[PDB]
Amino acid sequence: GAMAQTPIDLGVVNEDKLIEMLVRTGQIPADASDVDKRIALERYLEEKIRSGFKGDAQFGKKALEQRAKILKVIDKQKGPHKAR
Repeated sequence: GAMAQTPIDLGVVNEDKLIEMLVRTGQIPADASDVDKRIALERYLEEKIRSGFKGDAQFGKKALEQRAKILKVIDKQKGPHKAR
């Protein structure tokens, strides 16, 4: 009854299996050493507060750090309405 599951260790032990699961879920890039592991670990446990854990992290170095805004083409058109 355990084919393929998320590592449910619930604590410190989970850090081993997190080497796969974090990167797998897209939480942290494939280029992630134990230097980078902290970023995804702190984030992981804290975001789990929405499902039942706690926070106390409030840190996760900007991995994506991408742009987010659209302009110029923000406008409506005016085609037909009523001929006859």
